[PDB]
Amino acid sequence: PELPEVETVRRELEKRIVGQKIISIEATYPRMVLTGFEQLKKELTGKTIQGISRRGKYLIFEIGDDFRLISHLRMEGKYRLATLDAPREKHDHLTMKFADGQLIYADVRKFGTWELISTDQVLPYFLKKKIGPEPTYEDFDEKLFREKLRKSTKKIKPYLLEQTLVAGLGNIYVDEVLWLAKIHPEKETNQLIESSIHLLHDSIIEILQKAIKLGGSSALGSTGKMQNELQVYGKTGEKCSRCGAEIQKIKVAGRGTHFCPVCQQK
DNA sequence: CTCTTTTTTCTCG
DNA sequence: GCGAGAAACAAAGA
Ligand SMILES: O=c1[nH]c(S)nc2[nH]cnc12
Repeated sequence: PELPEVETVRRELEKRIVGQKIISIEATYPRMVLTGFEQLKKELTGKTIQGISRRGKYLIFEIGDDFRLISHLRMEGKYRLATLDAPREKHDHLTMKFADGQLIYADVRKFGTWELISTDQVLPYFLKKKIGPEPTYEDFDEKLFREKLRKSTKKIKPYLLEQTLVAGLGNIYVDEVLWLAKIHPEKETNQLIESSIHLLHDSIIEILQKAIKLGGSSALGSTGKMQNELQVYGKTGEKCSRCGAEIQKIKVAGRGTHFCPVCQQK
């Protein structure tokens, strides 16, 4: 999941589980609770979910006044709301049981994580990760963006994927953003001119906000419609609608990369 | 059979 | 520090 999918999930969870008391917490895979499963179980049980927030691709459960549960879904994490008599499925790892249902976390690849953090430790937590600003006109300052790009010789695609320039892009939407802004994914950032940087900046906010509005690209968060709007990602060999040009796939710093070479030259 | 594909952290050199 | 890319892991596919 990338930011739009994670934001979709956050909204669905906000509608359903906020206000509910955690009756118990059970795990078949406690290793994904990085801060310690017994501790999390002991602290959160009996507490009421007060809210759900998000920061980049991180979910933040506000549980009680003093605790935050930071969940990351990584590559394949999925939440679903189920009745209490629901059977366990093969890649279900964690369950948060309420009086009238349960929240189950599943993850085929077991990459996803849970971290129990104090409320006053949430900002330090994200500072330590050097998470960049949220992809909004209010938070995503073009000038800071411009300066970070000029001071770096990194390739633009892997630099955007680092979460430090701006939070929330993953492989899908970075490919889409660079196509939209007509920038080659291997372009060194200190080579970008001001006008490209401006378009890139606006593109990042436009693509992500549109994907959020369409419910993301597609068990919560599975009814998204952004996958019909994708111009390049996963469309290797198809047309760019540029006079017969086709989408190429390459590897960039180990990641599959879809782009239109005709439109995205260095 | 083998190897490659599909977020963040970590290791290498 | 760098930057690339394998590994945490599973499953599918070539
Ligand atoms: O069909 C098109 N062909 C080309 S070469 N460029 C375009 N820009 C928008 N549509 C087109």
